Amino acid sequence: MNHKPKGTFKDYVRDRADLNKDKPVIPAAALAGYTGSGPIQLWQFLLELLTDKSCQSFISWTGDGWEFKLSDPDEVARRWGKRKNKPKMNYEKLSRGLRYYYDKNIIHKTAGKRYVYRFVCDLQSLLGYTPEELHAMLDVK
Amino acid sequence: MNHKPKGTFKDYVRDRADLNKDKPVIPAAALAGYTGSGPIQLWQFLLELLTDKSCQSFISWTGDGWEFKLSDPDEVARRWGKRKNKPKMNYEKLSRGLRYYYDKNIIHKTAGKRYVYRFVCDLQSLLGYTPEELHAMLDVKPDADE
Repeated sequence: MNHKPKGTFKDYVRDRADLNKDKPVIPAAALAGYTGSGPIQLWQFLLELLTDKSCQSFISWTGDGWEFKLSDPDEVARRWGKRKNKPKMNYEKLSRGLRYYYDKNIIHKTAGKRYVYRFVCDLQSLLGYTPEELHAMLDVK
Repeated sequence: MNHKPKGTFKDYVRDRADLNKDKPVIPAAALAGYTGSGPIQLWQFLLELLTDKSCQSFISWTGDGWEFKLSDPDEVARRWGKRKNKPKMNYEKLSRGLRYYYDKNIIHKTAGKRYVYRFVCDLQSLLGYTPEELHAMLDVKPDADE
């Protein structure tokens, strides 16, 4: 409905694409649609970030199966808040959300480490991808 | 976390792709991010549907500039409701949202027709696409001459 001194939407999309954004292997919205889970849930959002090459500086696979690390916990929480429109979201609430998945055997925390968790549900059968395959697509060593 | 008797997520994505779904030229979420509108707005959602090849059976460009038509008003409303978690969304409520855009000069309704509207804001400068370019990309067949 209006233009800025510099940069159209086409430019915006191209610039983000060049930064490897907007192409997660496992988009949360699509995954929620596939499972009919309704509104996006935290574990699905984490999978989207983990399969989005542009997010590797703040959340990444460790290379061991479905183990991952929140390199920058605050940034993960900020993005979750933005996606769900929850401005009060912070690491505190994020971590509580992660601990909630323990009992449900969806995500577990790695002992002896900090900020390292692991999906423990059968994502291979759900997604159709092995961790090794995703690591390869995302250049994880 | 679990498997269904048929089809993994990878298969689900592939099958939707073969139906020309999930690749709108103008994704609403992206446009909201670009414009800094926060939540998706109805006008942005309509642009998404209009640039999504798989939605042409219920909403499409007429071929006249930024004019479009709702072939299935309820389906447009149903999808809008799903995107905003408003299950009661119907054309009655959607049209109320469309009339709102009138005085805002965002979308006007074509006189003489019932389900035909037209974006009247400068989308060329905003999007970086001319209507002809988008029509070409979406294989649009105008209703006027054809």
